[PDB]
Amino acid sequence: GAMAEEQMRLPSADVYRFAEPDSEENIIFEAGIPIIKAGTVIKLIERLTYHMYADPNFVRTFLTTYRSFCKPQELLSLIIERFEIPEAELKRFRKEYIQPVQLRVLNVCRHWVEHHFYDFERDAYLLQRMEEFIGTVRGKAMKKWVESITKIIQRKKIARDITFQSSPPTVEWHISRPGHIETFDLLTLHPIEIARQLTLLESDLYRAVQPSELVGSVWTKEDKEINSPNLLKMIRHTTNLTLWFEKCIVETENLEERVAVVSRIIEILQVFQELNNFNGVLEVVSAMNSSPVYRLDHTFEQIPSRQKKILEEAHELSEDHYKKYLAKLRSINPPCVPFFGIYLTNILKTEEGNPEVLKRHGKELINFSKRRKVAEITGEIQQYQNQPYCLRVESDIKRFFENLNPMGNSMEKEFTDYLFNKSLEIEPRNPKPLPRFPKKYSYPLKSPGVRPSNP
Ligand SMILES: COC1=C(OC)Cc2c(nc(C)nc2N[C@H](C)c2ccc(-c3ccccc3CO)s2)C1
Repeated sequence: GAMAEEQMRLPSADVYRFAEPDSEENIIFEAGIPIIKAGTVIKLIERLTYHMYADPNFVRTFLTTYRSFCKPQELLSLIIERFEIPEAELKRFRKEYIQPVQLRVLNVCRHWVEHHFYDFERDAYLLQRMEEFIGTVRGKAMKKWVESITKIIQRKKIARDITFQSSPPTVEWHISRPGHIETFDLLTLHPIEIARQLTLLESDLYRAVQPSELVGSVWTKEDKEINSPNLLKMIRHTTNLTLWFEKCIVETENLEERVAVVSRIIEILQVFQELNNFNGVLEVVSAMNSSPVYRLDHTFEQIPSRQKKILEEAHELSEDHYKKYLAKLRSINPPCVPFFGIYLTNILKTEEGNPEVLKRHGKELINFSKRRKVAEITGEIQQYQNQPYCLRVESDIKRFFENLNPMGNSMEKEFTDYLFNKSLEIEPRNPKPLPRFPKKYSYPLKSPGVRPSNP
């Protein structure tokens, strides 16, 4: 009948793999555009280039997350296989099936090269594969798609190899003067300017992270450096700044000097708060909560009450699954640098909390809802990625913070053991006595404060 007339108009299974019937054994949906829960890769590709309607949500999310279940080489071949459909009925079949599916495939190619060129930048063979495919396309409406895609391939070819709206404030200095990079340090640089330069650095690092770097826990795999470079730069910066804060504290063995170091780092946090760099606030909080620093009760004692409160209120941002942090983040306007660590925590819970596959009628379907959920979290990341700061770069201070290496030649575990042993040395556990230590700093320790220029 008329049901068979639709299917028999389409190609049979012996000549074409992307036209088998929709069923409980190959595809599952969660009225309008149906949201695909799970399915085999063949059925996911079919829906990615479906003839009845455009699915821009599915295209975006598929291309962001497909590497967790399908290689780029495998994907390119499957969309070419979808494209090469075997041929009044012929004229209607060309009208309603061949032309729209071929239009949808090229839209996927256009999206792929525009938004995920790094695949083609990684694999040289994948690019010349993609260009050869687009080269062999002859059609009426198909010509401007070929020009539009090859336009973008040229834009990314040249891309392979700052302006302010308002007047940015004066770069502030303290002990170290412009150019004297050998004297640059925590207490010698201006605290305001340390916060500004770290925020600019972290903002740039936040903005460079792409969605695919976070999918499938690929930053903790054998192939992490090419799959997740910007992500790894962000994580490593945080590691290096946090351990550097801890090192500055615990290697200051004189109590009164250590109090000054801690107080200065609290001031850096205060300026991060003014800038809405929440990444920076929680790096300071992490450093202050770490095993070596948190146990220094004698250092805590001499911190002014108002600074104590600032740290205590900053910690409380993290309590109850970051409730107050999330409310603070929604309440502010740009520019900001969101706390990056929460996205990794929630992505890991989603990855670990949902299975790779779903069984239905004794066959393993790919869990696409798992990928979309991860992609929804990366969507939140992206909405804070176009927020430039009205702040002037200082190249020497930037370079200093970009090249932090507190661990030196040590391993992380080894260095954090050293930090804790150093903590025990400077403030021994009770009932052992507290020894006095000599001063290490020859310059004045009084801070210049966090109020900028223009009295
Ligand atoms: C549940 O356990 C809690 C924590 O675990 C580590 C931390 C924490 C908790 N409640 C609050 C309000 N604030 C906390 N941390 C903030 C950031 C800090 C206040 C002061 C700090 C400090 C700094 C330098 C030297 C010494 C100390 C402290 O002896 S660190 C509760």
